Order: sequence, then C-alpha cells, then structure tokens
Amino acid sequence: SRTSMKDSAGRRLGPKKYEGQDVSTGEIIMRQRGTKFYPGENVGIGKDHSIFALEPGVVRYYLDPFHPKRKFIGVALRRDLKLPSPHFEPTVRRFGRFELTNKRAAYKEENSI
Amino acid sequence: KHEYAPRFKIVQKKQKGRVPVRTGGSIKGSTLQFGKYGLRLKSEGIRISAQQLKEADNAIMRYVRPLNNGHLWRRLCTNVAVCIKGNETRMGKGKGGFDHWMVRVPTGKILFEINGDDLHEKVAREAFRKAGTKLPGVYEFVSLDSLVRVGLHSFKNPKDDPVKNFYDENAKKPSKKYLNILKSQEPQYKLFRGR
RNA sequence: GGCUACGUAGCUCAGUUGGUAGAGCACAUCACUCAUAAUGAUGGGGUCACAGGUUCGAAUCCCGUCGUAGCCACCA
RNA sequence: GAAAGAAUUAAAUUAAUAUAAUGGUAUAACUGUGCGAUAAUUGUAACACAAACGAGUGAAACAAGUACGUAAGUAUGGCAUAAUGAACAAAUAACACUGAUUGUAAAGGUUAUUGAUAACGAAUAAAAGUUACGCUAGGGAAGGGUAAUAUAGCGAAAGAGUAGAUAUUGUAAGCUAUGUUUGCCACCUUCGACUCAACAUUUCCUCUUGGUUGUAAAAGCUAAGAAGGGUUUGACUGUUCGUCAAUUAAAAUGUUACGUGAGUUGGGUUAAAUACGAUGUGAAUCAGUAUGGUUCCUAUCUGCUGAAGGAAA
RNA sequence: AUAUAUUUUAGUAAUAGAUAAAAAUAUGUACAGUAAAAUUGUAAGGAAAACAAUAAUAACUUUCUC
RNA sequence: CAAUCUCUAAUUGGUAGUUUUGAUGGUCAUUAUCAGCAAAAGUAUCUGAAUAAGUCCAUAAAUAAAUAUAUAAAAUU
RNA sequence: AUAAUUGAGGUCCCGCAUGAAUGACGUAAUGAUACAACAACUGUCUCCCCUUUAAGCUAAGUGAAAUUGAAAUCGUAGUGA
RNA sequence: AAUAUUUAAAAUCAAAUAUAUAUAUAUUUGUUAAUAGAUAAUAUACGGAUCUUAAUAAUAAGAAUUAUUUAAUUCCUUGGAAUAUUAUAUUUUAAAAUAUAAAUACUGAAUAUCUAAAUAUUAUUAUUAUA
RNA sequence: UAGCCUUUAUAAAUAAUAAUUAUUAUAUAAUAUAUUAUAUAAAGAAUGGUACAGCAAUUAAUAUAUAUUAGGGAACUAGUUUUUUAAUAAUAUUAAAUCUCGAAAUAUUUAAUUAUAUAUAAUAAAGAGUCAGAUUAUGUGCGAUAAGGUAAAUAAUCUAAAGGGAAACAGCCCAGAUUAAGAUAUAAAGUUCCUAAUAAAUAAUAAGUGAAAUAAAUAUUAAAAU
Ligand SMILES: [Mg+2]
Ligand SMILES: [Mg+2]
Ligand SMILES: [Mg+2]
Ligand SMILES: [Mg+2]
Ligand SMILES: [Mg+2]
Ligand SMILES: [Mg+2]
Ligand SMILES: [Mg+2]
Ligand SMILES: [Mg+2]
Ligand SMILES: [Mg+2]
Ligand SMILES: [Mg+2]
Ligand SMILES: [Mg+2]
Ligand SMILES: [Mg+2]
Ligand SMILES: [Mg+2]
Ligand SMILES: [Mg+2]
Ligand SMILES: [Mg+2]
Ligand SMILES: [Mg+2]
Ligand SMILES: [Mg+2]
Ligand SMILES: [Mg+2]
Ligand SMILES: [Mg+2]
Ligand SMILES: [Mg+2]
Ligand SMILES: [Mg+2]
Ligand SMILES: [Mg+2]
Ligand SMILES: [Mg+2]
Ligand SMILES: [Mg+2]
Ligand SMILES: [Mg+2]
Ligand SMILES: [Mg+2]
Ligand SMILES: [Mg+2]
Ligand SMILES: [Mg+2]
Ligand SMILES: [Mg+2]
Ligand SMILES: [Mg+2]
Ligand SMILES: [Mg+2]
Ligand SMILES: [Mg+2]
Ligand SMILES: [Mg+2]
Ligand SMILES: [Mg+2]
Ligand SMILES: [Mg+2]
Ligand SMILES: [Mg+2]
Ligand SMILES: [Mg+2]
Ligand SMILES: [Mg+2]
Ligand SMILES: [Mg+2]
Ligand SMILES: [Mg+2]
Ligand SMILES: [Mg+2]
Ligand SMILES: [Mg+2]
Ligand SMILES: [Mg+2]
Ligand SMILES: [Mg+2]
Ligand SMILES: [Mg+2]
Ligand SMILES: [Mg+2]
Ligand SMILES: [Mg+2]
Ligand SMILES: [Mg+2]
Ligand SMILES: [Mg+2]
Ligand SMILES: [Mg+2]
Ligand SMILES: [Mg+2]
Ligand SMILES: [Mg+2]
Repeated sequence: SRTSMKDSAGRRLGPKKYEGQDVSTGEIIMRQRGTKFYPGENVGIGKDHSIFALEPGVVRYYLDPFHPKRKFIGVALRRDLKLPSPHFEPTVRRFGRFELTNKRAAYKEENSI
Repeated sequence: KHEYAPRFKIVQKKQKGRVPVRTGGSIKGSTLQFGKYGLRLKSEGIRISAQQLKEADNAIMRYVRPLNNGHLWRRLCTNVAVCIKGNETRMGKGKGGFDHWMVRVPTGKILFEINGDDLHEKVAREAFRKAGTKLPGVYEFVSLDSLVRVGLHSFKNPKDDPVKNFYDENAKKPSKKYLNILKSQEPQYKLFRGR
C-alpha cells in the first residue's frame, strides 16, 4: 500500500479587524494571499499583502468609484466620516504630536539636530 | 458513444458524495427534449451504475432497431468514477482501485428517449417498462403532454413558470458593485481617475 | 572545508632520470595451396588525458580546472 | 469635409509570474528601456496577527548612511504562501568587559560567522538479532454487530426446448430473505470419533394433490399440502468431507457455545527431545514433513431420573 | 606623371529604438507598453518552422479646407 | 635469546556490559498548495492528490566624450 | 494388495526444495523404535449376558477437603458490558 | 357503459388569512385503499389480557386499529351569546312547563407555586448584650 | 505547557452576555429636484461563497436529411452528386470533492442604546484534576449510501444526574434531588383491565391489517380524477 497522508495547516487568512472597529497604528486589518482587498485611506500594505493601519481610527470596508472592481479597506480618523471620502474636499489629517510644555524637554528638543 | 465511459485525460479517484435531492425545484434533465416518449425516475434519488444503464439501453434497443427511423437518446452520462476496496481486505490502508462509472440521478430526471417513424405508443411504453425492470430505481413512462415531476408526489408544468429579464431586475434593485461602476462611468470620476 | 598520487591509439601497453608518435595486438585486402587455416606483407588511428608557463627546444618540470577515489580535518 | 493628436469604450490576466498548487496581478505584481548595482545596509523597533512554551508572520515610528527620481517619493531582497534544525562542545574573527597575590598572560564573556542532530523539539561521541528452555509486572487499553461473499426466494424474460419465452429450462442487469460459508468490525480475551440426542422444515423416503404439444402405460421431471414414522454398513484417511464397495423405501438439509471433554476418547492441532527439506552469517525459524509425548474434580444450588417423609382432606 | 619623406586612413562586426513577449543580469529605482489563442493568407513550408493582417470612434484639441 | 615488570600497538562472542524508535509488509515521520472543511477562522483518519519543497538568482558592456590644429596671447580670444 | 485402500510395498523421474565422512548406496544380525501385511487367536466389536470379590447403600464409632459478598437460588421469550 | 392515462392543489377550482376593499392583489390550505409478496431452529409473544357489534331489549355495549379534529353543538368577536343535552328541584296532567347547575376533560415528575424547616449570600428590620 | 476547574483579592471598572438601531425602497406631510419626520414593505451596517441554483469559463456527455474541412465508396462525360467517416463550427439539451458567472439561512462581527449587577468580563496571587471517552441528531471522509464499524465537524445528554416516560433501558423524549409537606398549576408520556386517568365528532379499514421496533420490487382486486 501507499497512502497520500500529508498536508499543510490552514493559514489563518480571514479579516482580523472588522467594519466600525477601533484600530491603533500598526494593527493588522486583513491577512490575505494577493490583494482581495486593496489598501485604502490611512492604511498600508505589507509584503504578504497584509493590510495594516497607519493611524488610530475606525476600520471601514468600501468601494471607490475611481477604482471600480476593487474592494478597499481604509481607516477613518473618526466614526463620523464616510471613508470613501469626498474627492475635492480637503484630506482629514491627524497632527498626532504633542507640544513640549515642559521647559527642559523643549530645550533638549531644540538642541537636538 | 462515450456516455458510459468518459475520457477524462487525467483519470482520478473520487469521493462518494450524495445524490442531489433538488430541494429548490430544478426540473433540469426532467423534461422531454429530443424524443416523443421517455422513461423517467419516479422514486427517491438513486445511483445508477454504467453496466445497469448499458443493459437498459440494450433492452430498449430490441424495440427501437425494428422501427423505421428509430432513435434512442441516452440523456445521462456515467460521469462519477467509483472505486472499491475488496470485501477480502481489512479497513483503512488507503483507498480502493477504480471499479465502475456511475451517475447520480435525482427523483424527476429522464433517463432515455425514443421516437420512430412507425412507433405506436403502447410498444414504446412496453419497451420502457422492460428497461425499468433492469435499473435500480422505480420508473415511469413520460409523454410530451405528461407534466414534469419534481418531488416524489409533486408535479409542475414548465409553461407556467414566469419569464424574467434579470438585467432589468438588477437595475431596479441594484447591487453595491453595480452602483460603484455606474458612479465610475459618471464624469466627475472618469475625468479625474488619472491613470 | 584542506592534502595527495594516477587517466597515450579502437584493444594491450611503451615510454619515465628532457633534444621520439614507435611496438606487437584482435580487425579488412592481396600471398604460397587440391581447399581451408596457421604463417609471410598491405596499411589503418593517437590533439601522447582537459589546458596554460620557464629552455631557439618539456608528451616528461612549474600545473587553472575535469575525472578516479583515497586521505585529513569538522563530526557538536 | 479631411489629416494628425489626445485618447476613451469593449475585451483580456486563457499569455507572462525563477519553481508546485492556490489566491493576486493590465491601476499590472507581466514585459521593454535609462541609471544603477544601491536597501540582498547599520542601532532601537511599538503595535498587531498567529500562538502551550520554543519559535513563526506583518510592521508604523526614531536615529546613521546609500541608490534611483525634476519632484512627490520609493527601496531594510524576490507578487504572496515552501526552500528547514535547539542547546551543549569545538572553531574563526572583531569587542576592551573580566583578568583568582600584582603586572602580563591564559581562560571566560559580549558581538558577528561556521558545520547536524531527516525517527527532522535533536536521549549517547558510540549498540543488531534470537528463545517452541524462558521469567515478572499489567492489558485483553467461539459469543455480539454487519451481510460484500455465500445459500435461498421473488419480479421481469433475452435465450434453449423438433414447432411455442413461462412442460422443463431462465445469460447479464433488478427487488428481497437467511445468518447455514468465506470475509469485515473489535463490545466481548479446539477439529474428529464414541455416547445420548432435543429442535427446525428450506421434505430425501412414506401419505394427499396441481402441471407435464414435452402426463398413453411404467419409470420420470416440476410445483402445492405434509415434520406422524423413518432416514447405512464397510475399505482408505486424524479427518468433517471426499473417493469407492455393498445395501436401502430413503440413504434430506440445518440449528442446538459449527449440541454434547465437572459424560468417554485424544488420532489431528498443540510446548519441552530429535531428524529432514527450505530460510538465516548465526542463535534459531517455517499458512512445511516426520517419531515421541501431562491436567484433575467425593456435586452446594438449578435442572433431570427414580424413591420416601410431612401436608389442608 | 612619377620618386622619397612625413602623416592620415583600412583592425572593415550587427543594437540607431527609451527598443516592448526570440534569446540573454532573477535584487533597487525611474519612464513606458501589452499578452495569448484562433482565424485568413504567403517561396521551399507540409498538422507542426517565419512574416503579415483580424473590435468600436460618439465627444474633445490642433491643423488644412468648402 | 628468552623471561619478568612499565608503556605502546594488532586481534577478540574467547568473555563481559549494554541496545535493538514510533507507525507498517522495503515504505511514513520536517516544510508548502488545493480538496476533505459544512459561504469567518480552525478541522481528522494507513483520506485523494499529474502534488510540490530540503532551493535558485549578485558584484556586471568597460574606457573616452569641453578649450581643443600653426603663430601670438590670456578681459573669456 | 482389498468387495471397496488418502495407509503399505514395487516401479517411473519436471528432485517446489536429493547427493557422498552435516558422509552416499545396498545387505546379515540386532531394536519394548515407526508404518504395513499374513497366520492364529480372541468380549475389540456384532451385542451384550451371567458370576466373583473390594467399594457404592444402611447401622455404630472416628472424622477430611477444595469452595463460599449475602441469598427466601424455577421455565420461556424479550432486554442488557 | 367502453378504451387509456394520472393518483395530482404546480396549474386549476374551492375554502381561509392579510393589504385598497361587495372587487383586485399577495399568501396559506385541500387530491386513494386492501390483499399477496412475508420466511428456522427452547415457547404463542401488541409488555400481557384482549380489542373488531347486534334489531327484539335493556336507568347500560358497539375499536382498545388507522387518518383529521374537539373538549357538549352552532354563530359572533381567549371571551360572550344562542341551541339543544345531561342531572336535579318545583308545578301541573310515566309525560309537559319553569328554573338551578355542569360546561373551567382528566392522570402525571424528586418541575413550579403554596405550605413549613435548614444553610449561604444580598437588602431591610426587631430583640438581647470592627454596638 | 495551553484549554476547561477551584480559592482569595483588585478597581478613576461594565470593558462581559443578549437583543435592538445602522440599510434599501415606497407612500404621506413639512422645509430648501434635495433634506427631515411618520407609516409600510424588503430575510435589512460590514465580511463570506456552502446548500440551493446554474452550464458561463475549465473539465466532461448527447443529438442534429444544419454548415465547413478533408477521406472512403458511386453514376455519367479530371468535373459531380449522394450515402456517409472523423474533426471543427452552429443550435438545442445535460453534470463536477479539488467548476461557481447567480445565490440563502445559520455564521463571523462593529459602534452606540436598552436589558441582565443578589450578574458578568479583565487583571493579580496561589491550588488542581484531565490529555482511553460514549451515544443520539445533522452535514461529510473511509467502508459496500455495510457495522453496536472507523475518522474527525456542530449541538445535547451520559461521563459526574437521582426523578417521570420510552415493557425492561448510561447516551432517546421530559426534567436537574438542601429537608419535608402534598392543596394547586403542570412537562414528556398516558386515560377498557393489569395500571394513576376519558368522553366526543367525521371519515377509512375487516386484513386481528394494526394495536411504541412501519419489509422491497412486483402482482391482483377495488376507489377517485381526467
Ligand atoms: Mg489547508
Ligand atoms: Mg446540481
Ligand atoms: Mg492564478
Ligand atoms: Mg487571538
Ligand atoms: Mg512568544
Ligand atoms: Mg518575480
Ligand atoms: Mg520584482
Ligand atoms: Mg551531545
Ligand atoms: Mg592573577
Ligand atoms: Mg523522536
Ligand atoms: Mg520529534
Ligand atoms: Mg539507537
Ligand atoms: Mg521445537
Ligand atoms: Mg454473529
Ligand atoms: Mg427462441
Ligand atoms: Mg442472474
Ligand atoms: Mg413446507
Ligand atoms: Mg404415469
Ligand atoms: Mg395422527
Ligand atoms: Mg462444537
Ligand atoms: Mg461445565
Ligand atoms: Mg536443513
Ligand atoms: Mg512411546
Ligand atoms: Mg553477549
Ligand atoms: Mg475554496
Ligand atoms: Mg479548510
Ligand atoms: Mg474555513
Ligand atoms: Mg491407490
Ligand atoms: Mg487399516
Ligand atoms: Mg526436496
Ligand atoms: Mg566431499
Ligand atoms: Mg563436510
Ligand atoms: Mg537396546
Ligand atoms: Mg424459594
Ligand atoms: Mg398553490
Ligand atoms: Mg415466533
Ligand atoms: Mg403496552
Ligand atoms: Mg422542587
Ligand atoms: Mg495543567
Ligand atoms: Mg456595551
Ligand atoms: Mg468545498
Ligand atoms: Mg461569485
Ligand atoms: Mg461556516
Ligand atoms: Mg485521547
Ligand atoms: Mg485514564
Ligand atoms: Mg463509536
Ligand atoms: Mg471516569
Ligand atoms: Mg451537567
Ligand atoms: Mg437516569
Ligand atoms: Mg438543585
Ligand atoms: Mg397483530
Ligand atoms: Mg412490532
């Protein structure tokens, strides 16, 4: 006899973060083999086509008319925003830094070049 | 010619599966298409082997060949390759070797069809009864006026079921993808896509 | 991974301590004969194993890899 | 009205992708071309995915430097998912950290790199068999289920039957029953002979009966009822079986722990002895052959065969 | 026309285009483009060598012109 | 010479201590892809694989390409 | 050879898988060896019967054993580790 | 009557529900039975008895099987109303009239409630003497 | 070792569990062809590719007095027709573990809201046991659409669960024993007797069919409808 008793395990390749879900920077929204979902707004894409969040926000799945026949995952900076954002409106940006109210810290920062 | 022995280039073993109980009301291959009289399954969905089908065909032929311009349309092909282990062997230790070809036959499906120039219906009926004596199901004579079997105890006329243009229906109640495409086609996106 | 010493002709084998293409060997034609064949004579093919230097001058020395294997190392 | 350009629409990812298969890829991830050959770079890497640990995967950002690009920017190897191996012990460098009295040293550490443990989380640098002379600890880590097969039946009837499928026969395929065979499952850890048999009926004989151009008669053949009675003795073999001989009305087929070893036997199967053929380097071994060869039991209960006592008559 | 001198040419070698599915540098970056099959043909050429051809121009810009 | 002591080497079932994986009648043990897998993920068996893997690909197509020819300058001549 | 022989002896040689001191082959004698045949004999058997003594049984005396969860311990069918 | 199919509510018709509503639209429901085939070994084996109805004749039985149902029957919107039934009482001549009731089928667990008791926790009290 | 269990605690604590809202369309009304409110309909934010459904592309199967490409015959004087042989096309019809162009429900799953707080999650410090499982139902692999078989997936029970029902019964149908009590509601299952509890209605059966473990093709006899 000779049996075909050999197989790899399942690659855990679902969506790891869902519509309306809060995200943090670095977090993986999708694991996939090839771009089933394309990286949308405020979202990066890795070597393994893994969509990850570039900013803190709300994960949103959407279609964009500019790219028909392509699904997108992006991260809205608030829950208020429809994440296929209006084209000619200005981009919702995050400053994401804090001023150094502390005097010593500010001085150190000024010194550093 | 090849209905009882398919010529798949890459011959391969197959899982057992199940005979499809067509819960949605299929009526596909459950209608007289080629001939005047036919033989349909009447019982629960069943597997018919290649050999059995061949024997049924042969039985039918005895009546068909004497006819002027006599014809037999074999409606189903034995597409599923069945392997078997021996009764001699123990359980486990791989899968058995190829044995025969077989077809999964839903409840309502037509198996055969005939039409001669000088074919009286009684003779055809007799032939089909004799064909049925060799097959594992319980079978039924079907004429062009006789209506389509769906369930075990249920019936249907295809003439009744409605005609629909599905593009129009889609337009009426559109999917998200379709809407996105339509938007893309519009000028405020098509001009500024910048490819 | 390092270190060897060998691989001329279709076969067998010289040659080797430098100034070389040589031998009989099985193979195809003539030859003496009543007719074979033993024996006598026709010729046969070598990049002197892939491939570079030193002496006008190395098949032979110094070798770049190729091969047969053999050896050491590492072997936790 | 014409020419040229910009192109758009439709189709396509069936080609091509270093390589399997899958997903993705023309907005190309595919292909061509310039430069280049750098990012197949150096320190910190949060946060996620995955996840027992060991590991694995994606990766924002900060800092040093590099390449291309007018710029925006892009590059921490390859469209993605394989391409792998722990410690210990050695080895090579760099580091300037320790330097066993002090100074050097040795030796150890840090950082980088090296070769394999494929039984692939790797027990050792290094290990095969045999026992029917065996031993200890434990585990069970014919009956039951099934009915493929087997046996029997049914439906339909190709076809034999001098003619007519259905007197008799009945391909291959169809639908069942049985638990009598050979299997499968793993809940459950002795063949034959003698003796005595009980039960079944799917009846071999005997009784009744239907059919039989194939019942003239007589012998038969086939089918229905029928289990009352009956159903073998020898040669060969351990055999059941089988071959034959002589009989018989007939020499039916099963079930009963393939009835019956606390009833007998022990020829077969079987351990120790031994030999032969084959297998093995060998000890020894064998879906082999042969000679020899170990269990016993006063009956408590049930049950059955007989026999008493007591009793409510 | 011929002699010498001093030079120059002749080492004769493919790409001529940001080349684009013959083969060749498989990682970076920048710019650009589209394959395949099938069909109709064509010197040897034949089922099978190579080359050609094979979806639609509404609107827009520029140019010439009635 | 040989014998004995000490060191060193060859040989050894003569003799002693050990061992003889897990799964199977030589084949499977690690990794990847699809199905099985039942529209998230996961999912087994001596399940089916035209299964595939223990890799492959790099230091290279160079040099030259602005002040030049006789003479004189050096506000580019 | 037997009424009838998977046994025995003789002979043949596709010796699955004989063979010469793991000796080869054929004899005389020997053997509580193994197998087969003939004779004679018989209770081995057809087919058992009768008899004898020691037990068995009863009475007297002495007085075991293995075993034993507890037992007020029937048949059949069904069920059920 | 005869021949030949089908055994069906898809269509069709009928009936019911829901939206505008004497109609339309949408939905839901309604389409055979018996026998034979039939079958092994301790003993009939629905768990057993037994169950299939019958006038004369009962103050009285009449599936204890299969299928669709109800809780006396019929309309109206679980509820009321009417109808006869059954039982009883009263009055009149064994009958008639009047009225009261029964209509909530029942059995059924160590389920739940009630009824009491115990412990533990949460939240309120009372009495007695980290109060 | 993780999973599941236990003990003791911790909070700028509800982060847990369940459902709703979220969408699309219609009608009506009010503002500026758009927005809000109200009502109704629609398996109703996001993710998906199984059933079903389908034959598109892939892989397979069938048919054409149809067309083309050649071949084998065949009749008249190389040309031509017919009866065709395969392939390709066209048209019609079909199916698949590794086909899905359509496509559910269950599912995964997010925010806020409401409801569960005599309740959950999370974290901290500590103790375990377990790693032989079984059956039933559904969807599969293996087996023969065999097994009280084997292998896993989901749920339940048994395991460790007594009580009622299923004749008897680990796994089925109900239901979870703190101790009693026994009036009232009951569950599953029952109500001629054994045995706690019953009366009716309309049909059908006559075979003891059947009456708590439904046996098939087929045959005969009826019965309806056309
Ligand atoms: Mg997988
Ligand atoms: Mg289908
Ligand atoms: Mg692909
Ligand atoms: Mg997780
Ligand atoms: Mg970790
Ligand atoms: Mg690549
Ligand atoms: Mg690349
Ligand atoms: Mg080690
Ligand atoms: Mg020192
Ligand atoms: Mg191991
Ligand atoms: Mg291991
Ligand atoms: Mg070992
Ligand atoms: Mg022995
Ligand atoms: Mg059995
Ligand atoms: Mg005939
Ligand atoms: Mg047959
Ligand atoms: Mg009988
Ligand atoms: Mg007679
Ligand atoms: Mg009698
Ligand atoms: Mg026996
Ligand atoms: Mg006994
Ligand atoms: Mg031997
Ligand atoms: Mg003896
Ligand atoms: Mg030893
Ligand atoms: Mg898939
Ligand atoms: Mg899967
Ligand atoms: Mg999944
Ligand atoms: Mg003989
Ligand atoms: Mg004898
Ligand atoms: Mg032999
Ligand atoms: Mg010898
Ligand atoms: Mg010898
Ligand atoms: Mg002696
Ligand atoms: Mg008693
Ligand atoms: Mg309807
Ligand atoms: Mg019986
Ligand atoms: Mg009962
Ligand atoms: Mg209680
Ligand atoms: Mg633990
Ligand atoms: Mg909440
Ligand atoms: Mg699938
Ligand atoms: Mg799809
Ligand atoms: Mg799912
Ligand atoms: Mg286990
Ligand atoms: Mg255990
Ligand atoms: Mg089991
Ligand atoms: Mg236990
Ligand atoms: Mg529990
Ligand atoms: Mg219980
Ligand atoms: Mg309780
Ligand atoms: Mg009965
Ligand atoms: Mg029964």
